Amino acid sequence: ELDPTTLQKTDSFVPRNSYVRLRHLCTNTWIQSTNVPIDIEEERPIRLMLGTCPTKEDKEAFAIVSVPVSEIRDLDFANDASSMLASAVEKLNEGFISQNDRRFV
Amino acid sequence: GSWLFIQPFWKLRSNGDNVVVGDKVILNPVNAGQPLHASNYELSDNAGCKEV
Amino acid sequence: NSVNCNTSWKINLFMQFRDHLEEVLKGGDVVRLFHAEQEKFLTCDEYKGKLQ
Repeated sequence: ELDPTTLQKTDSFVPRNSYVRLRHLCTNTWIQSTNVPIDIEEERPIRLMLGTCPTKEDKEAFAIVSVPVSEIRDLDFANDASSMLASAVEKLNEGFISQNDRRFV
Repeated sequence: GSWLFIQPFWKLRSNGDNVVVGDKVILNPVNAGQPLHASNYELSDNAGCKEV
Repeated sequence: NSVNCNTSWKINLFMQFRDHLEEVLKGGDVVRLFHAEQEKFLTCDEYKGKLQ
């Protein structure tokens, strides 16, 4: 569930690029950032654990940033191309590749 | 010296945003530029009162 | 494939044209969660053998 961090238009639709506070409906706990790293073993830990607590802090708020559809399309194209090239690499490693497969590559 | 800037104490609030009641803020003197502070020093004459 | 048949397509309205506006948060949108206080982006990835 989402909680506004500012005045809203009579509970209208959630605006784009708007700060929100996340809460767990089943537990009724609000999200919170903890400094306990998840990769303390690493020389320079970069992963910080998150936890949900019953108390709510106005400071702990996660903003939702919209991503353009073009970026998602490019990412999907990149993933699909990587998969197809991996398949072509496997075929070449096997030693035989069909002419149609070569043209597709 | 009475002039004071109200500034966001929370990263969520940004300059130019409307101040909302119940929000923690920072009061910065315009000329001095050093924010107000509730120090721990206690006045001798008054008991339990700390200087600002 | 295009060929004579008896197949029928049941149209289901995922989203109306009015709701298809870029000024609102719409279901199915791809978003990034950014923690304002720590100025960090929420990430999910495999650390040792499990997603965290």
